[PDB]
Amino acid sequence: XLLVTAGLVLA
Amino acid sequence: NPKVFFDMTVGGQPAGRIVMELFADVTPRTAENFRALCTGEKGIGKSGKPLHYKGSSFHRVIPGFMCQGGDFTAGNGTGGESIYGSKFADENFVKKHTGPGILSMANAGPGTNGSQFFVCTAKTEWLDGKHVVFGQVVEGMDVVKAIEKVGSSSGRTNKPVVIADCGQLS
Repeated sequence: XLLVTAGLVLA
Repeated sequence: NPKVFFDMTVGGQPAGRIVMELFADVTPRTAENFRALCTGEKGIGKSGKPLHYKGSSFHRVIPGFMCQGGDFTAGNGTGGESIYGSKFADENFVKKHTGPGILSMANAGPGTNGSQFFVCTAKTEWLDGKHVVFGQVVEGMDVVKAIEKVGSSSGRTNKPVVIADCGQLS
């Protein structure tokens, strides 16, 4: 999807 | 409220100055962390590298969404380090993702704030309550547009986007 993460990029 | 800046290069070419106002009057802890990482005030972190955004890159850019950076530790999106000696709590979620230039904290779930941040290139309402908004681009949003232009759907840039210089403006 459209997330903003730090390590595991999700959908 | 303090104002900090990034002088950017895109593909080695100077692209301009991004000027950001930090909401210290709303998010004092989060603002101070960002502000300090702009000046380099605190020196060397536990990672052995300067607590300083200078020289770091935007490693994840999705056009129409946001530009992500803040990894001055590993320089690959896995690193980053706050000034508090560890990851810090979500201070509050008073400020919402209301449009372009919104400056917010990237994380790895609740209470995992480090140094990684993102600048929105549109409204990102779905991130409300999950990511601490702590600033707003007030000058040089056109520079962010130049960064957005080299992004992709995967988030991979096609030119290196670098913070050539950075610091505090007021």
